Amino acid sequence: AEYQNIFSQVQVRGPADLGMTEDVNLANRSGVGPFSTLLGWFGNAQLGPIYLGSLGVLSLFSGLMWFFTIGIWFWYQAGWNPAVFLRDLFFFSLEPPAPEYGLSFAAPLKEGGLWLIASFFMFVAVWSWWGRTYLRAQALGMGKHTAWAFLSAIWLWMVLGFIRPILMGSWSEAVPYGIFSHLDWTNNFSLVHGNLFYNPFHGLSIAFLYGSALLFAMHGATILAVSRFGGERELEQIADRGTAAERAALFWRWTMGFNATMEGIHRWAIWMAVLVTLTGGIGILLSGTVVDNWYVWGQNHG
Amino acid sequence: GNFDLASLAIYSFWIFLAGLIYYLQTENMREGYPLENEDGTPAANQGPFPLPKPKTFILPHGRGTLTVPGPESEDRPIALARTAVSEGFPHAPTGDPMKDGVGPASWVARRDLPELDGHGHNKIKPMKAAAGFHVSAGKNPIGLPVRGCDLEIAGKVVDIWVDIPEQMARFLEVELKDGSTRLLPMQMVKVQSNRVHVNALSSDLFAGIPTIKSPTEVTLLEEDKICGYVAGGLMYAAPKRKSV
Amino acid sequence: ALLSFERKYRVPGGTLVGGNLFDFWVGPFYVGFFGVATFFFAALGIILIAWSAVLQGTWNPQLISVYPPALEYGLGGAPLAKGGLWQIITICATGAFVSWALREVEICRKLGIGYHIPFAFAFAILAYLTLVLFRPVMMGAWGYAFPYGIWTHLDWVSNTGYTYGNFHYNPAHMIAISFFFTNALALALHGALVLSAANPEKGKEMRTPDHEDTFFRDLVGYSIGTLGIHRLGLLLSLSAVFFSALCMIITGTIWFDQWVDWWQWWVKLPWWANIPGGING
Ligand code: BCL
Ligand code: BCL
Ligand code: BCL
Ligand SMILES: CC[C@H]1c2cc3[nH]c4c(c3C)C(=O)[C@H](C(=O)OC)c4c3nc(cc4[nH]c(cc(n2)[C@@H]1C)c(C(C)=O)c4C)[C@@H](C)[C@@H]3CCC(=O)OC/C=C(\C)CCC[C@H](C)CCC[C@H](C)CCCC(C)C
Ligand SMILES: CC[C@H]1c2cc3[nH]c4c(c3C)C(=O)[C@H](C(=O)OC)c4c3nc(cc4[nH]c(cc(n2)[C@@H]1C)c(C(C)=O)c4C)[C@@H](C)[C@@H]3CCC(=O)OC/C=C(\C)CCC[C@H](C)CCC[C@H](C)CCCC(C)C
Ligand SMILES: CCCCCCCCCCCCCCCC(=O)OC[C@H](COP(=O)(O)OCC[N+](C)(C)C)OC(=O)CCCC[C@H](Br)[C@@H](Br)CCCCCCCCCCC
Ligand SMILES: CCCCCCCCCCCC[N+](C)(C)[O-]
Ligand SMILES: CCCCCCCCCCCC[N+](C)(C)[O-]
Repeated sequence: AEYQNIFSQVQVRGPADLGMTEDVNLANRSGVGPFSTLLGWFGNAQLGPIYLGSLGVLSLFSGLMWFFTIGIWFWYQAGWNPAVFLRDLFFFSLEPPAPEYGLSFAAPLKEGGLWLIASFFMFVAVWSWWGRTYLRAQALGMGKHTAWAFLSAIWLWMVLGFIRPILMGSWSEAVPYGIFSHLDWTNNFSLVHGNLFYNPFHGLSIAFLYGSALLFAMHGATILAVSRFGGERELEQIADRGTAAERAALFWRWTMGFNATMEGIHRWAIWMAVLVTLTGGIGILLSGTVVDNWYVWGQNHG
Repeated sequence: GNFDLASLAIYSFWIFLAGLIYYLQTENMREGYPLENEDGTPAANQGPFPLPKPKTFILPHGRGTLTVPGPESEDRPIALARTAVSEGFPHAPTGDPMKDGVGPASWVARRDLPELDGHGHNKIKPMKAAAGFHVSAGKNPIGLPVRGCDLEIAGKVVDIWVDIPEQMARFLEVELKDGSTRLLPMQMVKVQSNRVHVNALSSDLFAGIPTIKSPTEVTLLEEDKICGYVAGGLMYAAPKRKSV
Repeated sequence: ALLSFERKYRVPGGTLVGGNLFDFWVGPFYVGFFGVATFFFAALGIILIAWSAVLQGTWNPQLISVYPPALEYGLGGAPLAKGGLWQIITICATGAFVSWALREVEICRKLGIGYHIPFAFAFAILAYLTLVLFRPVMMGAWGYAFPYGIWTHLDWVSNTGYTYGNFHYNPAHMIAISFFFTNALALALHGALVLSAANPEKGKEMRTPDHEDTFFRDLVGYSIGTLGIHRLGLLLSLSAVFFSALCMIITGTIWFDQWVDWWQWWVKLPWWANIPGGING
């Protein structure tokens, strides 16, 4: 049996890598955390350090408050009983205000107010985390592709929770905080909009979600297949093409008649992924604002 | 369509996706193109996508730049010759494909310098010269005899060459019968409790693994020759590969 | 035509069947025995579909649909007009996909690379085979497979789902969804990371993989590393498909009631089954 390079055979360790400095404020980095021989079979063993400036502290804190707020509601739904809390965990739901309250903040806590509070905290957690993705790139002199890519995921979430509810005229159109309750919401959303399978944007979203699995299976398999020539060292293969990059192109050329480059495969990649949520968010935004029924729309537009 | 916003959006999306695919395909032609005939001259049919405008990567540590697309050239002789009077057939090695580095023994004429890390230090070092590095988990190979696919011992492991910044094992340095050493890609060995087995090469082929000119570093060019050569043995040592 | 660097790799050898009989290219494409097998199966496949179109009375590809044999047929054969064509087209499909996987293996051998691609691909084939072969076999009729049509197969997905209530409640399906969304997350991140190093702020030098670890460590406190991430993407996406295969192979066979009701096993565990309050008491 050939070694497949899915797991490492021998792990080596050296002094904690404290990382590159460039323009990063070092006062805000922790020390390294522990090393995990367990992780080390598959990826890097080193945990930490992490950078925690003021925007990070804000984002975590806010994210925790969002989790506090849902959790307190759940515990309350459970009658403060840990048996019941564990039993019914997936059935608990923090639900937005009723249609009657429109876009107001006038709803009681047990009946909308807590949902707004939670959504408030989440909004602060995500956007400041967004800013963190930009600002950490900037400090290292790197491109902003990550922040741009994260923005496409933020898009779908913003549409679901904020933009579309606002355009529809009420918070009751937003998604409840609950495991089962949010699955029910999604099903109901499709039923009530004439079946999302007839939304061309939903179809496109599926093409990209499936395509992302196709693409990363292709790519990760390809790089591992050429790891015996240093294939995973992609930046240097970009700078100075090696036989790893040439065998990888030629596998694909010979199979399907065209191929990528070591840099270019990363552009196919970033786009295949990002278009999941770009098209997805368009599909949802248009639903109930402009198209009440995708079956109906489908019959008049192709 | 089209006095309807959803129709305008979906029509617009298709136009955008066509432009995006065009852009992505042209970005992917920064290497290898223009397409060539088998004699190395420019092919007549380049396809319907044109070459993009060049971009320039500024390389770190005074290593200069790479501008692509630019003039493609192998910068090395290719010991192969045609086996047919028309296009599309294999090209037969004219000598020993492992020595000549063709076929799955192929190597590229990368820089003859080592890959540098973030601080300008050699990325890959023998663990003996790598301050603080040690095996942390797994069977330690240093000391194990190395077996080829002819079931014969070709030598002994004398070090692991490690990637410092990624804290990973990249080669085993293997001492041959004459006292010189070679590097074997870690991806091409099987560390076993009492040996390291190398399926790709029979014992007699170890001498011919391309050597490194300085014993404490390996250049990008040298990695390519070593990795090429070892991979090439799957095909070219097949007659010496006893069934397993 | 060839890529500038291609000629050196177009050597004889690596074929699994036929020696040198099919060891050649057509333009960019390697042929091999499995190239000829793939062409044969695809071509017969497409011709049978085209003929099924004729029997349906359409040539529109948003309308052309090849349905399997009705459930009354069981696991026997059906007339060509009435399920037979579907059955032969499925055999051609399977022959094409497997032939394509084996052609990929021949290409790997010629190039001296690992076999990870065709191995990955075999998970897709298995997912396909679950839906058209294993699951229908285990449910006792080809009628349970999906029809081959652009929209008709979407109807099959919806009708099949709603047979078990909201299909969201399939727990293997929740895992599969999770791997799909996580895989798309890893794909965005990986592409963006490498491009952010390869394409730094204007005027600056390309960054290094050390910059890529630093970025991720600064950001979330961990970097999986460049070998890591390719291992991850392969695991995430193959896991997504494995759980997909799993979530359907069990539906209609070991579980066939409403998926929401499956979760009752947990709720009714005796230590909390009867404790009042909560949603379920
Ligand atoms: C996987 C679970 C369900 C299913 C659920 C869904 C849902 C839900 C959706 C699709 C959608 C699609 N599915 Mg389906 N689909 C299934 C099985 C398949 C099979 C198969 C042989 O097993 C095929 C070929 C397809 C093909 C397709 C495409 C028509 C469409 C876009 C997919 C895509 O981009 O994927 C990722 C792959 C790529 C990006 C690579 C390119 C693939 C191209 C587009 C495939 C062309 C197929 C061609 C039209 C089929 C005929 C072949 C010819 C005769 C040669 N599906 C099973 C039954 N599929 C979407 C749609 O828009 O439907 C109208 C959609 O919303
Ligand atoms: C019965 C159910 C309906 C249906 C109803 C819906 C609805 C409703 C929606 C989708 C949407 C989607 N559906 Mg559908 N869908 C159905 C049938 C299908 C089928 C199928 C095989 O049958 C498939 C494959 C899909 C697939 C898809 C996806 C392509 C798409 C979601 C993309 C994504 O990445 O979202 C996941 C990504 C996000 C949600 C982005 C989140 C980003 C934020 C910023 C993350 C914050 C995290 C927070 C801080 C907590 C983190 C804690 C951490 C531990 C730190 N659907 C049927 C027809 N579907 C979505 C869409 O775009 O539709 C057009 C959508 O809204
Ligand atoms: C009303 C509908 C139900 C529902 C009912 C179902 C049903 C029913 C099924 C799924 C399946 C899936 N659903 Mg569900 N699902 C729903 C809601 C969702 C949502 C959502 C956000 O709400 C999501 C994200 C998903 C997600 C998923 C995936 C986990 C899985 C689909 C991928 C797959 O199987 O790939 C596997 C990939 C393949 C089969 C592709 C095979 C490709 C072959 C090998 C290659 C073909 C080559 C081609 C012909 C070449 C063409 C020529 C060239 C292009 C030139 N579902 C709703 C609640 N879902 C499916 C599943 O698990 O299937 C196993 C399934 O059957
Ligand atoms: C483009 C399409 C896809 C995509 C892309 C994408 N997502 C992204 C990005 C990108 C490019 C990021 O850069 C960003 C990221 O950081 O990734 C690492 C992100 C992100 N995608 C995320 C999730 C996510 N993405 C999803 C989807 C997708 N993301 C799409 C498939 C999904 C779903 C639903 O499918 C989820 C759940 C987050 C991991 C991350 C954004 C993080 C964020 O906004 O966080 C704010 C919330 C918090 C900070 C709360 C933190 C809570 C901690 C668990 C607490 C830890 C502290 C400790 C417990 C206590 C310490 C103190 C004690 C005293 C208490
Ligand atoms: C396992 C993880 C994921 C994955 C991986 C994957 N797919 C792969 C590979 C890998 C690793 C390849 O190497 C191979 C490839 O070459 O990609 C370019 C492939 C491939 N994945 C493909 C498609 C594909 N993959 C998908 C999914 C996935 N692929 C997973 C999510 C999907 C869907 C629906 O999600 C599709 C549509 C092809 C591009 C390619 C395989 C090409 C191939 O087999 O070609 C030979 C066959 C033909 C040329 C035509 C056959 C014609 C038939 C005889 C008739 C048609 C019958 C068919 C059943 C009708 C379907 C009608 C639909 C409307 C339902
Ligand atoms: C993508 C984000 C996911 C959600 C956002 C949150 C993810 C990060 C969570 C942060 C949790 C960190 C915990 C608090 C930080 C901390 O105090 O760590 C302390 C310790 C000790 O150091 P000191 O406290 O001594 O340093 C003090 C400073 N000096 C020395 C200068 C005085 O340091 C550490 O342990 C840092 C290790 C943090 C490791 C974090 Br929890 C890693 Br393992 C989380 C990995 C999660 C992966 C992210 C999910 C991403 C999903 C998609 C792809 C990424
Ligand atoms: C998801 C669809 C992806 C298909 C991309 C189509 C690209 C075809 C490229 C053909 C060009 C090959 N050529 C002649 C430039 O070498
Ligand atoms: C395994 C997938 C399909 C298996 C199909 C088995 C039956 C063969 C199809 C032939 C049907 C036509 N006829 C007239 C011969 O019955």
